[PDB]
Amino acid sequence: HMQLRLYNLRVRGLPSGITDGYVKVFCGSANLGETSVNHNNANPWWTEEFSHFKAQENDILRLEVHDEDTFFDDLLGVCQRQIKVGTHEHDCYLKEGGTLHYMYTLSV
Repeated sequence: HMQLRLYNLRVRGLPSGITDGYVKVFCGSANLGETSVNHNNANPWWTEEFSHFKAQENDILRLEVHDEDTFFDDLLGVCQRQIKVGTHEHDCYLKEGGTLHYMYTLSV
């Protein structure tokens, strides 16, 4: 078992009333959680970090960026990546436009 730390989530260029963004985080089949909604912000960053203490190399880190609304949330983009030991900076392109940038560390 290893520790995954997902952190430094930020997006630039979210749809624009203006996007109410949040991020969903999965590690393999574990739903690690979601950020809070960063309201009325095309370029949010989140303070949230996510850790999973049962991670293993090659697990699939999946990030979804959503736009929150009253009845239905809108999926803005999905990224999938096999996690590798060490610290990594990555970009995730959102189909609907915009880029989610994030870092992760897989350790132990």
